[PDB]
Amino acid sequence: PHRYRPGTVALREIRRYQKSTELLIRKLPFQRLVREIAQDFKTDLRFQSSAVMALQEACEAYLVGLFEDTNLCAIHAKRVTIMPKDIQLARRIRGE
Amino acid sequence: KKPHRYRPGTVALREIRRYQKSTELLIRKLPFQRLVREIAQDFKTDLRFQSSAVMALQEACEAYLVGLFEDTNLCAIHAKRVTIMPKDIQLARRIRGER
Amino acid sequence: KTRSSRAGLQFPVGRVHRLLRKGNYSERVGAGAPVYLAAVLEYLTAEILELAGNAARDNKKTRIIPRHLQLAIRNDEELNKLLGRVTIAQGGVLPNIQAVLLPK
Amino acid sequence: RAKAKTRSSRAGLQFPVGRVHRLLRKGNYSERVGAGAPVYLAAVLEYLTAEILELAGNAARDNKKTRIIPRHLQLAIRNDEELNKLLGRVTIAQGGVLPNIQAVLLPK
Amino acid sequence: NIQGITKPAIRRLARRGGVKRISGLIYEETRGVLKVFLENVIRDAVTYTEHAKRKTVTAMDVVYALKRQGRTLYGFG
Amino acid sequence: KRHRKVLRDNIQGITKPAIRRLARRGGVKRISGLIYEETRGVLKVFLENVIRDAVTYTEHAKRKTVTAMDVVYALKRQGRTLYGFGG
Amino acid sequence: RKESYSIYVYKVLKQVHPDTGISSKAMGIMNSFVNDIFERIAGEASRLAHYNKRSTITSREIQTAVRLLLPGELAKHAVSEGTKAVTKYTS
Amino acid sequence: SRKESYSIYVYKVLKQVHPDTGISSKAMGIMNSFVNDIFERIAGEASRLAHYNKRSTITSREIQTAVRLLLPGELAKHAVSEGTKAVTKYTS
DNA sequence: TCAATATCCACCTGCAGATTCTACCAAAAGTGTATTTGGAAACTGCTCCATCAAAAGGCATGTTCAGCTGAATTCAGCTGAACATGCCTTTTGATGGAGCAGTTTCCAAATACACTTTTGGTAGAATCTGCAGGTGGATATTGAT
DNA sequence: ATCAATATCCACCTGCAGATTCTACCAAAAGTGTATTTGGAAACTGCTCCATCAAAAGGCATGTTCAGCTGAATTCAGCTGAACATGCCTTTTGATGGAGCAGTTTCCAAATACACTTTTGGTAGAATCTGCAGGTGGATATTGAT
Ligand SMILES: [Cl-]
Ligand SMILES: [Cl-]
Ligand SMILES: [Cl-]
Ligand SMILES: [Cl-]
Ligand SMILES: [Mn+2]
Ligand SMILES: [Mn+2]
Ligand SMILES: [Mn+2]
Ligand SMILES: [Mn+2]
Ligand SMILES: [Mn+2]
Ligand SMILES: [Mn+2]
Ligand SMILES: [Mn+2]
Ligand SMILES: [Mn+2]
Ligand SMILES: [Mn+2]
Ligand SMILES: [Mn+2]
Repeated sequence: PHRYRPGTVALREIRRYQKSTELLIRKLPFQRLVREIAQDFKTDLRFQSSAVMALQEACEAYLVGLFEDTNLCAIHAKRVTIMPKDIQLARRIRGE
Repeated sequence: KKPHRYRPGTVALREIRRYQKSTELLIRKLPFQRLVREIAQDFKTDLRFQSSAVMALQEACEAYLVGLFEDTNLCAIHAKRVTIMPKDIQLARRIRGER
Repeated sequence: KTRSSRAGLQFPVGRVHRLLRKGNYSERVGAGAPVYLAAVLEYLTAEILELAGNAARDNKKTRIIPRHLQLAIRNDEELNKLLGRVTIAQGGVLPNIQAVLLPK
Repeated sequence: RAKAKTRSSRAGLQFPVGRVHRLLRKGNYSERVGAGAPVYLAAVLEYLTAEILELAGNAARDNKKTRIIPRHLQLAIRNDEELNKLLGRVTIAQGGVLPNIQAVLLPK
Repeated sequence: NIQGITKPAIRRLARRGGVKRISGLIYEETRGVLKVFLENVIRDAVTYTEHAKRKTVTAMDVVYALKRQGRTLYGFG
Repeated sequence: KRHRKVLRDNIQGITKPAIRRLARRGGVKRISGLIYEETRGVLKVFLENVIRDAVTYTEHAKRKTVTAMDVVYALKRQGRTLYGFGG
Repeated sequence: RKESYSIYVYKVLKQVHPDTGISSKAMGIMNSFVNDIFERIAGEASRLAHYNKRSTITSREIQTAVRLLLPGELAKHAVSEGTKAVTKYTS
Repeated sequence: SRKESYSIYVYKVLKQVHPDTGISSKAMGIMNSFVNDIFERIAGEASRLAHYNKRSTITSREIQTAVRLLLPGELAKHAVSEGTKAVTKYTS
């Protein structure tokens, strides 16, 4: 039976998702998360649809960029695998 | 009685403690001033400078370089090195959004 | 006769002038300021639309979409610099894989 | 005419309400400015000044100095998480840095 | 609800970020990071909402929060 | 009408030991030989960018003297706010 | 009512690519763009006027603001267009 | 040649919090820079707030919201407490 | 354990820098009139929120193994430590005068205001572009030599 | 270091749903015709600071030597993370009400603007005042040794 070697399909996915623009997190759980977080700041809140979509576009753009920097940190350490310490270095240098 | 010698790194660490304890500018005043005037003159000729303007520029520059060296150091350590290298600087600046 | 027409512009000189007057920028606004500003905004719009139109045509699309704007902007060094801290919704990213990740 | 009372005294403040009001008027922030706005602003500026001076004074005494210098301001700000956050992109002239050596650099 | 941001979703985000290989510990880390981000933005957004004396967070509330955090977003004005 | 000796190659005034001292304050224990030149390039770029903006302000004000405030404004608009040089 | 730059963006688009259209989302991004650059330039011009104790924002402040905000060639071409437009307008 | 600054008010506050402590000229310059900086941030955010909401007036409400946007956590809470107290005392 | 060296820690005083004193006056405060605005009340649609339901496709799980990461190990050459030499920075002060500020005057350019003309926003109609799937060829990968 | 077999990618296709472009009505915004005011440029001029140089003392930069230790290179395997198959449940998609908010509009009481007049807190410069910088010297702590 056929099996691709470790890495081939990963690369295929990179090309695939860098080619496209669709949101990568599921709508409903993101919305649920947003409402949960919002509740600890202000009671009785409602949300415009486009407000939640705005938050998702912003969040996903942020995470993708962070993963770019994280990847650079992993490669810097002569690895190809990203690890929490890569994220933490990236966020420290960003001033986060 | 062979002369005294500190091992590589001991004096470096001592210097770190020394210069992190203090606040004096670490670049020589007059050469920095010449640098500022040369660069400014390549934008507009015959410019003059308030004294405090050059001093402001030096404070800004040294603060910038010190912070950059902090991030660079973190990049070196990340790569399991103790020696900072140009690629460390370049990574730090790439992640900062300077490059 | 409109001010935009006299200035050879498509962007609205009158509107830009009003937005300057009411934006709490200064107590007064010169007559040339909204003309200059409108001209600059129109220029930048034209540059971006030029490149984005190109990207749209490569994609054999007759309509410019956010993706084409992102491609146009990030592939242009100076536009990318100008919009360095800006997120284009539904823009995605530039195709880019670090060489070390590739086979061989 | 009634005896002069200043707005700072009326507000219980040390920072100048009148001056802050004038700066708001001439800074082109809005066409109109409420009576409470410069009072509120002056109070906030005064408070933040007080927090930084409190911590900086503390550092000065820890260093057995009676006079606050830029170093003390830097120590006060960087050793306080919220002030450090507020002034995250700010350079304190002649402030230096916090003593900090990465553990991996120390001898074994 | 943070666990609703699933592993394959985070993987897709990382792929778009150009990542080829991913440690198992990334996912939880990512979640923490995401939460912090969201919190900050939303905290500001709601502040705007409250100033306008509204009970509905608008797209503009979010846009202003993002802008003032140096993360300007185009497309939702 | 007695101008100074023309300024040249002054970036080299940012010496190796000076860069070492800056790195020490930054917590650096060991330094590759190639760092110093690298640092100079970085510093020059930074300086150029600040001074350019500063001079722009000076030129807008129709002055021939760069002021501390010109520099402060340049730095502020470059997201590197500097305290201590107002007034 | 609710203002945008949409019709002007479309006119420019028709100038540079006569047979090209634009999606709603893309137009929203263009509007965001124009408002953003407007704010940047107007704000810098405001500060320029304030620093120099002037109560009037003139084309000179706009031009200087453009020089401060725009990189290189974009700055030069923008300055050229603004100057040209003001010159055509004045007569 | 008359140049205004916040020096005397900073000094009065200093004497409030540390009665036997002084301050160097350089440090005072940093404090003046600080006050002007925060002034600009708060006033600017308030201006934006009033604009967003189609109000021509910056009131203590705009100041307060700006303070909440700009300041971290407890610092924000404490500042809001001081401003509110000051405005209510002023009103009386 | 020592010798060698650096850093720590009081103690000292004089003078450069900080604080206080003084008194004029710029700007804040009092007062009165003019002009703008905030909100309470009364509305109207229109987005959301709540709820229900089916079903699709995305995710969770378990298995197998390929290959990546980390540890261990080896070496040569670079960088840190130390030292002499002497340059050029630092410090303090002179000497001109370039160029900021400060004043005064007066138009070119801006605001103000009353009223008309033109334009841009909006929602539905009319066009016509993408996209949803499905094909076939291009391209790329895998395992075997 | 090529080959045969295989899987996925990528144009290209059509038909038609729906997203965009076109249209027309109409408040609102820009334009316009005049009148009137004013910000700031020009021309001065006084007088701070700024440019440049000078001397001298010694702090610091430079060049050298050389050996410790680091970075770089290499080896190897254990265990992690990728790929793939399977079947369950969460999300997606669609329908239906209706209650909650935005979003508007009207009108006075309340708030703010702004000019005039008057007063005092803030400033600049002078006079006092006084930390702490260096200079001294000894205790203590760390370092590297053969
Ligand atoms: Cl890790
Ligand atoms: Cl390197
Ligand atoms: Cl108020
Ligand atoms: Cl003008
Ligand atoms: Mn030159
Ligand atoms: Mn007077
Ligand atoms: Mn009139
Ligand atoms: Mn029309
Ligand atoms: Mn398809
Ligand atoms: Mn005048
Ligand atoms: Mn090593
Ligand atoms: Mn194995
Ligand atoms: Mn008095
Ligand atoms: Mn001392």
